Amino acid sequence: ASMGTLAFDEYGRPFLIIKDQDRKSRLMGLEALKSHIMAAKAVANTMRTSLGPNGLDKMMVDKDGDVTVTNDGATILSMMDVDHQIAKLMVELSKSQDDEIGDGTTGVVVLAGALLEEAEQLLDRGIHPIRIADGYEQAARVAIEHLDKISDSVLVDIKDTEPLIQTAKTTLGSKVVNSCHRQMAEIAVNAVLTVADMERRDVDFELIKVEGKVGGRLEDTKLIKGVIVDKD
Amino acid sequence: RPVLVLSQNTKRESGRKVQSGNINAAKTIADIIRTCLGPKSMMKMLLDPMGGIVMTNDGNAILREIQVQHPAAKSMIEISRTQDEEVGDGTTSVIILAGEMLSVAEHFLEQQMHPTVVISAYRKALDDMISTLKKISIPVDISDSDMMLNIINSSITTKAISRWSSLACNIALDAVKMVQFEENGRKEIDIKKYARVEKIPGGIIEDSCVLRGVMINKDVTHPRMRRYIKNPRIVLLDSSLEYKKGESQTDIEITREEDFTRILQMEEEYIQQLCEDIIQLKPDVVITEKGISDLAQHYLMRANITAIRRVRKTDNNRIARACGARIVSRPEELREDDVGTGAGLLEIKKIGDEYFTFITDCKDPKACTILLRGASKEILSEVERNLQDAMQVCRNVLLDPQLVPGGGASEMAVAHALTEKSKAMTGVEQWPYRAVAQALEVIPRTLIQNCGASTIRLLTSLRAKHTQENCETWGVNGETGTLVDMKELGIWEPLAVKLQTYKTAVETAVLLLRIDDIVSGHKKKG
Amino acid sequence: PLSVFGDRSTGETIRSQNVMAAASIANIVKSSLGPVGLDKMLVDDIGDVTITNDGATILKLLEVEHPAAKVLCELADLQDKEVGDGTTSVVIIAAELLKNADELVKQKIHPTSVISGYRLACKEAVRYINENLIVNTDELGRDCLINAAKTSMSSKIIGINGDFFANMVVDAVLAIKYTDIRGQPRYPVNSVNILKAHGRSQMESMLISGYALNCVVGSQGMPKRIVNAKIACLDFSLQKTKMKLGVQVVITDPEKLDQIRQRESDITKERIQKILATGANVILTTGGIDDMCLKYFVEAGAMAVRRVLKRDLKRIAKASGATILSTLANLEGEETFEAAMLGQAEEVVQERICDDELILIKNTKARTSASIILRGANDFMCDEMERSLHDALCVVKRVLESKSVVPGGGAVEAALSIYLENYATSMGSREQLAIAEFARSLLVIPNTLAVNAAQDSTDLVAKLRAFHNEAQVNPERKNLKWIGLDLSNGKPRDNKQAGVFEPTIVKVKSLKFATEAAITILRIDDLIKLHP
Amino acid sequence: GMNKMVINHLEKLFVTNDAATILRELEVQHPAAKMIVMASHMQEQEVGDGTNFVLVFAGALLELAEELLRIGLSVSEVIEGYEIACRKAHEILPNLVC
Amino acid sequence: MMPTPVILLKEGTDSSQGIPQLVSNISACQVIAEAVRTTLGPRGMDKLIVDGRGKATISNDGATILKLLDVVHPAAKTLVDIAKSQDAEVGDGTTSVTLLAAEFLKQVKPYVEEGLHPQIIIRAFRTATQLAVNKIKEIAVTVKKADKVEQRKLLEKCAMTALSSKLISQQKAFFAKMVVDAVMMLDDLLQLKMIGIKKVQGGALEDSQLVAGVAFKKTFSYAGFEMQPKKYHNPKIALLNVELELKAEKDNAEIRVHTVEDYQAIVDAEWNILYDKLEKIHHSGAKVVLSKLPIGDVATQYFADRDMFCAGRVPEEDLKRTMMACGGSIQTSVNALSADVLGRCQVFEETQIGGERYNFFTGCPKAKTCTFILRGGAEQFMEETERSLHDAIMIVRRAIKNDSVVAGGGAIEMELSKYLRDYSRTIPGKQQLLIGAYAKALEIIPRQLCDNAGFDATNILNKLRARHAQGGTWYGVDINNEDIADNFEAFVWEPAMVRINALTAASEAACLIVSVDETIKNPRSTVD
Ligand SMILES: Nc1ncnc2c1ncn2[C@@H]1O[C@H](COP(=O)(O)OP(=O)(O)O)[C@@H](O)[C@H]1O
Ligand SMILES: Nc1ncnc2c1ncn2[C@@H]1O[C@H](COP(=O)(O)OP(=O)(O)O)[C@@H](O)[C@H]1O
Ligand SMILES: Nc1ncnc2c1ncn2[C@@H]1O[C@H](COP(=O)(O)OP(=O)(O)O)[C@@H](O)[C@H]1O
Ligand SMILES: [Mg+2]
Ligand SMILES: [Mg+2]
Ligand SMILES: [Mg+2]
Ligand SMILES: [Mg+2]
Ligand SMILES: [Mg+2]
Repeated sequence: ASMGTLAFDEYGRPFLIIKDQDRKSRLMGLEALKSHIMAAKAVANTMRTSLGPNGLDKMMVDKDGDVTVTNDGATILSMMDVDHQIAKLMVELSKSQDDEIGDGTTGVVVLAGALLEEAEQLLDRGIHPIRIADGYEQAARVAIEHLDKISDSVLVDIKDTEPLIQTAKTTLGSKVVNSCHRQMAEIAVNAVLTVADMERRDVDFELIKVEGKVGGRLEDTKLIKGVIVDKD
Repeated sequence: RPVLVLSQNTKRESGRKVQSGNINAAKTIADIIRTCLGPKSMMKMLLDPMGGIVMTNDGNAILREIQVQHPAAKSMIEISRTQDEEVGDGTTSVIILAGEMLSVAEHFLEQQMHPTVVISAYRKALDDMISTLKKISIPVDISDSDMMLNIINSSITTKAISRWSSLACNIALDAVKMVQFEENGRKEIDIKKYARVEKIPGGIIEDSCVLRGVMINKDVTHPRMRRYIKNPRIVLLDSSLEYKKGESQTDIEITREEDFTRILQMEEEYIQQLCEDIIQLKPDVVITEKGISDLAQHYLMRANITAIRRVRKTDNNRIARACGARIVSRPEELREDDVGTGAGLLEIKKIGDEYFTFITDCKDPKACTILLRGASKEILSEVERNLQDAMQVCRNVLLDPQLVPGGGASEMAVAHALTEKSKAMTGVEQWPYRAVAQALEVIPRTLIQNCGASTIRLLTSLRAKHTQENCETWGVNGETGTLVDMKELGIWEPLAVKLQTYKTAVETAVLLLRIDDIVSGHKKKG
Repeated sequence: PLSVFGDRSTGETIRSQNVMAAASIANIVKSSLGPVGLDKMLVDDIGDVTITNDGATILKLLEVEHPAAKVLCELADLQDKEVGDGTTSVVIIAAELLKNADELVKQKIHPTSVISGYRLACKEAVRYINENLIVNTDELGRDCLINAAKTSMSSKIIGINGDFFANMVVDAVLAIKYTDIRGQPRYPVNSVNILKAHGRSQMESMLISGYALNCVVGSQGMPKRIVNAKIACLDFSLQKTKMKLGVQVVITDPEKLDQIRQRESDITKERIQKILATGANVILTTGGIDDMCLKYFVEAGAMAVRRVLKRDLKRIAKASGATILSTLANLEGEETFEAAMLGQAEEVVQERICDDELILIKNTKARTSASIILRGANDFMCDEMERSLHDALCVVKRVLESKSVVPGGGAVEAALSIYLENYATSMGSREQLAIAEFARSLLVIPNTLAVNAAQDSTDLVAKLRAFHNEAQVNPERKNLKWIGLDLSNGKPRDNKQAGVFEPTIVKVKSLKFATEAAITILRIDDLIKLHP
Repeated sequence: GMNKMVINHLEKLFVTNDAATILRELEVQHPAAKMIVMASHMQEQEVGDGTNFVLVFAGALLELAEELLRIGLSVSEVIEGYEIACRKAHEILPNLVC
Repeated sequence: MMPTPVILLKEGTDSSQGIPQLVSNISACQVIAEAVRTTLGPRGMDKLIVDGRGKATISNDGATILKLLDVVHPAAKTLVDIAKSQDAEVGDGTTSVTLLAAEFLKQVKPYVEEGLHPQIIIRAFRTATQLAVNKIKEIAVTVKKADKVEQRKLLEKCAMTALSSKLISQQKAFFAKMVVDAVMMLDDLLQLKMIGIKKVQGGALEDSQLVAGVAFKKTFSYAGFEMQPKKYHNPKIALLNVELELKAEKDNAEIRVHTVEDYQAIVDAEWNILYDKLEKIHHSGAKVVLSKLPIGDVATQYFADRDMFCAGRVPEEDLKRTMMACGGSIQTSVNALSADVLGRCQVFEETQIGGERYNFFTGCPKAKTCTFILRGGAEQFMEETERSLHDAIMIVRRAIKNDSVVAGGGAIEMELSKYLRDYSRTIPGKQQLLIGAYAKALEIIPRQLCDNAGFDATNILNKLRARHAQGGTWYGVDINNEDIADNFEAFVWEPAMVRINALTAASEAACLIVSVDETIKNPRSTVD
């Protein structure tokens, strides 16, 4: 069940097929799926405590001893030193969510963990995993259609930023800057609205410079309609 | 953690490789001693792992001193030992014959012939070999001592003792003749037990003789006893002549002051009673396999009796056979018939720096000793081996009075007979038949090679001679390398030796041809 | 998850591993089957050499660490113990059954169906053998026993010499026949002593019309030949008498010490005289004899043998009519030996066999015994000759006990394969496939026989199958059931006419045992191997 | 003939029944076998086919030479006989052209 | 054996010959086939292989799995080689070739164990394979109408069948439509380098798009790039191979002056050379400037001042695709920038795609190239999507070459097995057994399909055999309904050349494996 196959032939003469076959490992069939589901469940259960306004940060320490206290799911999984391949798949999923959207990088991991956890008990009852995947795809289509149905539209005009401010506040609610919550949402909305092509076109993040400097207070963070240069 | 259906140290080899390896191993064993055959053979030096030196040209000794790893070589060694034990001669011949038959069998195995066919052909060949050997034999009058001496000579012309031919022949013949014994309607010779060979380094080989009695490396227990008795009456014993503890636990308890002295006096009285019982038969010599007490020695010297102690059981049996005595264990049951009368002289004399006891004038002795005097221990060991071969040949002739021409004449005659017989089979096994028949030519070929003459010319001439009608006794002269009639040269061999050699060689070839798998390395699992 | 300190294999992996192990064991001995089989040479890593063809011996000498291979090895051992022949065939059949059953399982056939099919096929094969493929030995006579012995000794070192060895085996077996209660003639093989001594060729092997002892007389003074022997068998040592553990000698008056010491040996002297006063000539004892009693026997001119093996002594006593006497004590409390307790023989000698000596008890009375002295070229040859001779003796015993024999040379397997292939179509839906695969597996024996001869195995087996199909289809061609394989010419041949017979019990027991082993191994689907 | 899988010292597969290729990919160490291989390669260079013939004929000649040496003939006589027979064979060969 | 004081071959040489080594070779082939056994069919499962460096490759492609496996068995390497051969010549069926070869060897293993001469087996395989290929060519369905709608539908169905075994099988209709469109708009040689495959992390599979033009990633813009307009409505594209930056005039050039006016003149001359190149580019009327060589900051600012767009260090393949789509010519010199050598596209735009910026050239009416932009959640996700799309593209190209289709799902092989059994029932009988074994081996694919789907393979095989015997050429395994169906009517279509090449390669591999009798393995050199 492990290490692959080992017979050394029925005639006693050596029977070697793959280089270093005695040093390699092999998992097959249902127990491989169970191991993968267990690893993904572990990752998702680790991440799920940092979900929502009452989420708790994770204190990440890299190989050099530098400390990164953070709540972002993609950052946490990126700095996590994993060796399991399914954990790497979880990390890549978080990175994908961060790149495409930028928010919800923790919800994807919890959702994937829940889906695999349910698929475990489905597999225990003798359902082919491809059937589970097909059912998941069907239900995902239904859920996406329902989201489109129950969705609501907001105005993205520059003369009324209240819905935009509310959305930014909701995004920031789970972060440590919730003390300066409204100011942070205000500056983020103004920054995006200032540098953007109004015909629903792209927003060039290269035109937004995020600069940090120690000292002062967190409330001193401000949006500057210009450039702050590190020179004199 | 490998699966390991078989053990890790188990190795398997199979196929043509196994057969080729077995046949090559047999050929190598043959080549070791190929040159040690014939009158012109050369001796070999064998270094004993214990530090000794064995210098010989006997085939069995050479093969016995060699350690080998290939199991086919072990089989060949066992074949040599079997031939030596069964008849005592023809060891080199049987080894060479087995090697040659295995070679000619490999010839067919290389082609698409199954080994069973070769084995069946070999067995048919062996049957015809036996038939022809019995056919070409001649009878022998065992009464004629000259013919027996000639046979022993022909046996020992190829050994280092051949320089002293008449002496060795007479020694062997006399020893066998006076060890021959018959009782209760059963006849026996028993060269192994009686007819002891005792070698004393020094002197000259011409002084070697077989005594009409036995000789042991023993001396009188007390110097006052006579060392030269004319017509002794010998009494043999096993039990010690000394006070001994009983079998059961026999603790004593002494409370009276005079019991200790009494007990010691009873010990002395017991010794005196045993000695008196022995003396009652009026003997002159007392031999014991165990100790003799000093007080017993005194009591025996009081009666003028020579006493020898701590004699080996084999030596004591030999003495009993020689002097017509019977070993007894309880002196109180000693009878007149047990007293050994028949020894005509007993003499203890010094040889070199050591005493030797001689009982050497027995009338009609059924046991004997052979006193070998020579240059050193190795020379005497080789002389003993040659004389053992001579005695074995003499015994074989005495049991079976058939003779067979030597010098390779019998080999060529049998080969020609089998070749002529093979012309009528017209089957598929005729070829192995003819091959194993012509494999017998390795004996005359080896004789010619050792002699140094041209092999091809002499074998061609010999085959042409044997193609005639009355030429079964034509062989190869071992010295001049010429074709001579063996009824003129006089070299003859016992039929038993030839039969045993042929049988053993053919059967070895059959046994080794039968194997095609080798597995090794497994545990003993005793 | 499990946290078991060991390795685990599950599913197709363990099944294929077991099949591989069984196939390796079968391939080890597959080359030593049939008349064109060849022996092997085993080296025991200390120089010991064993040359053999017997499957059981090869499998016992080999050290094996895979338990399925161990199952096959013990299968061979069981077949040897219960039958004595067919030890290689049962192993090969079991391995082929396992191979084909595993193929069926890999085809998603449930192993329970395969096991049920195998059970049905084995039952039907035994029934068909008993109903159609048996030949009674009543209408054949001694020729049947001779042919069975010759067939058994084929593929052995004594195969070519069957014309002589079969006569020897049959005479030895018939010489020990005894009838018990219920009037059942039973033949106690292993009562034939087999002695090995190198020397002359195989033709000089001797069949003793009596018993042969691997012992010599204890003293050179005793005679080595007695004409009218009166054998006395004893089970107690004849030595100086020593008191038991609970008895201790304590001396207060010294005058009694000499009497004590004298009586210590006078007791044994009196026992010897009591035994000898009845006219005894030969005395055999399992215990030892010291020099004093040896001289007592010497003076009387009587042969005395010590350290005789207990089984040899029992056989000698039974054959000669003597009685084992562990002690001399009658029911009157006295110590006596009566002449009625003595066996008799027509001659007892000490012959010389290749520089050694052994005692021959020739022509015992009140029962006939037998022993065989095997003469070979060396020790290995004699050992293999003994093994082959034992196989032949067991085969003759089976034939004489159960008077049914079956044609050899693969005839039974071919007939069974045809019959089972036809019969499977009337049973089940998947056990049908199992029975078909059982029938196909039964054909490994003729295939191996043909292959060992370097013959065209495919065409020869096809011709055999065609002959047996014609026999089973045409009611008037039933005489073709006996067509087997003639390996000398590589052609089908009427083996019953050719005299290639063998006991029915061999095939029946081999089939049953192979089915059991295949069912046992096929049941496994998971292996846990704890670390030592 | 049956193809042979030959793996040289560099894990380069050579499945072929060409005698010259098999010899080239075999690490022959014995000097006499080396000379036989060199003769085979010379035949391959000169003609292009017949290398296996070269090995078979040379091997048969050498085994029969060993037989002749064993029965008694000297090396020189065997060599002279082989040379004479080779000359006779070369003389005969043109007459066998079909 | 014996030590042989001077040994023939080098010490350590391993030799194996006879039946046992052939049986071992067959067993090794079985082991290799087992590695890709479960990857076959719509119910097939992927395999994950990790190299020594730690990178993980997740694939359903048989050739990829075999390549990632580091096989060193001499006989087992033949199956990897035939998988590569099938991938190269056809592009699909790399699992079928290995399964068929292993099944051939397994079927003939019992006969090999009986000592049957391998030449007979080889001849039987050759005869059976020739007959099977002829039958495939004979019964393959082709339509001699050259109807555009029918041809498009056939290509779409073949692409869907080639796609309904991979992780993108849920969007198989979508991706089949894309692949068919791309191959049809390829011009005449169907060069694979003319179909760009861009993988961008993030986004659903349905977010993947096919560009009717060319698209490539942003290439290391310099300062002043963000001032260039990022959308044009009818740009003219200048495809250049020119380094537009101040630099040494030549590597071995060396300037010698002895006067300050000459120094200033040399400096102004370098500047004037650069500005002359830039003015020549600008006066051509082009608005988008693409170069294979670096474009400096000075040139970037110069183009920004003119409302122009520049992008240096464009990969060569991307410039070739841009040339084939917009329709210009790559110029190593700017001295003759005429309207002939200028590309033209309807719309150029730079847009963000999942944290990356891409340049889009759309609206090309006579484009001979495409650009697949694939979205997904992981690097291996996009890699396997690309592999599946490559399989589909190769199938569509081959179907473009010849529209000869055979129904899949094991129907073609069941028909071939029936035909071969019928043929074998009418020959002497030594070859009959081997041809029957070949026909039985041709049943591995439907059996493997049923086994992977979790069916009962025996019942489906019996039903298929009965159906083919009583009539019906295109009845195969119906995975969804756990039954059999007319797979031709279910649009389970396969180009005939796929099965033809599969049978040819499997037969050749089996013949080569059987033909070998001895394996010789020389000792390693420089083990280090
Ligand atoms: N004078 C002789 N001339 C020729 N041949 C002889 C002579 N004496 C002995 N032989 C041959 O030499 C052989 C004896 O060789 P030997 O060394 O005794 O070998 P082994 O010890 O094995 O018998 C015999 O076969 C015999 O025929
Ligand atoms: N003379 C013969 N001709 C053909 N077949 C034979 C002959 N003698 C024996 N056989 C067959 O050879 C098979 C193998 O026997 P063998 O392997 O020697 O016995 P075991 O199985 O006890 O080792 C037996 O099944 C027998 O039927
Ligand atoms: N819809 C389908 N229904 C049944 N079988 C299918 C279907 N689509 C593909 N197949 C089968 O899948 C087999 C090939 O498996 P796949 O993994 O797609 O390609 P490859 O042969 O390259 O592994 C083909 O023999 C085909 O018959
Ligand atoms: Mg959030
Ligand atoms: Mg001699
Ligand atoms: Mg048997
Ligand atoms: Mg050629
Ligand atoms: Mg495919």
